[PDB]
Amino acid sequence: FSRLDPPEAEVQIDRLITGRLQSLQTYVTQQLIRAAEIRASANLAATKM
Amino acid sequence: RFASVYAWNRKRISNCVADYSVLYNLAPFFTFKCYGVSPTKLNDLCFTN
Repeated sequence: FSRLDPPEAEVQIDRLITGRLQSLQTYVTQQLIRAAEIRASANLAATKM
Repeated sequence: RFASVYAWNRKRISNCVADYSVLYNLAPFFTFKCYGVSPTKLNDLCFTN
């Protein structure tokens, strides 16, 4: 943004933001599966206790 | 005089202050197409070589 023209700049950061956006989306996607796995372990732990 | 297209020349420029406002005051230009940077923000950077 210190070196690009304002016609091309939002196209460039448009192609830049969505990569980190899908990276965070995949991060929370694995986080939900991990949370489900530890929840299934925690119900078993509660049953054992 | 300018060098021919088969045997052109280089000119290493260093250790100055570069101002590109003097570039636009030459002639009606055929083109000013730029690839890596913008023509407007050219006067806000420092160059290695």
